Amino acid sequence: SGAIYVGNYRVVNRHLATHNDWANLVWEDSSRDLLVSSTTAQGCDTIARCDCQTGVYYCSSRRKHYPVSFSKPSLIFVEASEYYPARYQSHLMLAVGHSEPGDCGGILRCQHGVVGIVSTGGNGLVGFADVRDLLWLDE
Ligand SMILES: Cn1nc(C(=O)NCCn2cncn2)c2ccccc21
Ligand SMILES: Cn1nc(C(=O)NCCn2cncn2)c2ccccc21
Ligand SMILES: [Zn+2]
Repeated sequence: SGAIYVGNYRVVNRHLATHNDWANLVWEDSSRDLLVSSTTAQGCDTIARCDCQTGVYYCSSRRKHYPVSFSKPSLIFVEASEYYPARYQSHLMLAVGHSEPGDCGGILRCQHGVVGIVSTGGNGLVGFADVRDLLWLDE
């Protein structure tokens, strides 16, 4: 689990969004596994505006923050899960690292701020849904 709070927005994995998120929907994209909903309170997270390829992510299944190198956002084939059939996921970044399904929502950060959230993984890889291209999250 996990979410990003910036301005009056909440950014979550689309597969983990709640009924309140869908009723208060701002934008979602199934191919990215992202959903953004509106909030009443101001959030404290800052989104990175950069092309960093090194950062640190939170892995709940190890209670640890791991430093990693990751690929730039790309279109990647992802196998089926209980939430989606096998498909191409867009804006996805991969790193070598541990992850399990319930690690989705863990944040990836670089020196500039929040980069993305855990969305895919297995077999020694972890995949993050990028949010840096969503410039409207800051305005
Ligand atoms: C479109 N929609 N989907 C859900 C949902 O819970 N789906 C299972 C989780 N999921 C997997 N992938 C995407 N979501 C939902 C709930 C309330 C209103 C609208 C909704
Ligand atoms: C981090 N992580 N996430 C998943 C997962 O099932 N994600 C559900 C959302 N999803 C995205 N594309 C398809 N389904 C996973 C599985 C095994 C090991 C690690 C994992
Ligand atoms: Zn950066």
